[PDB]
Amino acid sequence: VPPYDVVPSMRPIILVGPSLKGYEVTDMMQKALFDFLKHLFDGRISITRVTADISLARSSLAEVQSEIERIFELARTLQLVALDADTINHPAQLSKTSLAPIIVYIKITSPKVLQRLIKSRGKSQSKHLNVQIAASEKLAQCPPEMFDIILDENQLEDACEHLAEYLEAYWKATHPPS
Amino acid sequence: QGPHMALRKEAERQALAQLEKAKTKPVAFAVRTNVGYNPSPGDEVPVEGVAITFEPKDFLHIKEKYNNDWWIGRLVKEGCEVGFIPSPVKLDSLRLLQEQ
Amino acid sequence: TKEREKAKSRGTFQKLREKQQLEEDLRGYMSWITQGEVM
Repeated sequence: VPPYDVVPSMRPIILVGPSLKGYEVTDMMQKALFDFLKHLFDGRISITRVTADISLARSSLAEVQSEIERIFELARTLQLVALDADTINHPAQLSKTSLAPIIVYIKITSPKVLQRLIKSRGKSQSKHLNVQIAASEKLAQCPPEMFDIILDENQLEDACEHLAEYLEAYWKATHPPS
Repeated sequence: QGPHMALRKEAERQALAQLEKAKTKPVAFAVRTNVGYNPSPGDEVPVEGVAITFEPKDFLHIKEKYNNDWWIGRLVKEGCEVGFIPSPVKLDSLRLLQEQ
Repeated sequence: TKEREKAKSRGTFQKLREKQQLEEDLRGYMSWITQGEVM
């Protein structure tokens, strides 16, 4: 085990799991958080789509490394980098990587609330009921300190303010005063 | 005593002048610590005391490489300042010197 | 007495404030879906 393992200069924010990605439940609630940060830290952020399955470090080894070293180039100018990754749903899904994401834990506090949100998205989401509550139960069993930001607030103003100060404070630790 | 204190007191101020202009030099890369460190008297820092000490899983904004025994960077933390980061071959040599 | 020797002997109050607590979660998290899919 070497002591030093090459991370980017600015860790990319990972928005994980109200439920499984690939559905109307998960992504649209995450689409609130790419909407918030796009103009809250506007001028100090780089928000990008991650199409390649970066958990493999299926997508080939040249495609993933190209997306790996892109994020190495995105965090080069001391700017906040955000990732719109669709394959990523778990902390251990990216434990082995040298990216070290600021894993942001969107939590619905009760599973009864979530299954009411699945019925409201339509019957085309009702065909996927128990598969969605499965991985959110996994993340409810996941340890809290293995994440970085744990969000359980219902108002967008509440969880995003909790989001805003934690991304401003990390901007201060990455930018010491003169 | 007298003959040794002329080179062994300017080598600190040559490294502190290496330390004082390094605070504006850009961040080269950053690493993830897999061990911890505390600076000792026998660690032989060119500037005694100004080096940093970290715990496990920390992040070091490596500004630059001081010599083959030390780097220059800072722990990524509010209020913390630039210090001396040991290179891994020096962290290996600080393990061998304890056994012998 | 009847406020704490009918309902406290029952426990309807926890049932009522739960459903209100879910009512804040329904209104809370529906708005993010409401905000997200249009933007």
